[PDB]
Amino acid sequence: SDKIIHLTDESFDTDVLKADGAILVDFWAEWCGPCKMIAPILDEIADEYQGKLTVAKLNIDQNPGTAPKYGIRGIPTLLLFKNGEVAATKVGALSKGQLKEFLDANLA
Repeated sequence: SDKIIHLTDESFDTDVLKADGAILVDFWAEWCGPCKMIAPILDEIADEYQGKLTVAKLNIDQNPGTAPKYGIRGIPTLLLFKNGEVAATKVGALSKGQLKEFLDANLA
């Protein structure tokens, strides 16, 4: 894309775990309606939170190894990582206004 990291199972450690800051990871799948709903909202957030965080997306079908490590069940699941460590968990779709509030509250 532009500002969004397209993660793989192989690239996850470097991209998320070794990253010096906050990474909002989206676990999602193409068949998942709610996941496709939040995709354009993630684009806006990627834009708007430039220099605060990076948005990263892991498709759980193309990359089946990573999500079991984080107990992911329902999708979309959004995980806020701060320097390799999960700080906050959001399961299910949510609006832009809601995502903003989730991020602002957990980024501090």
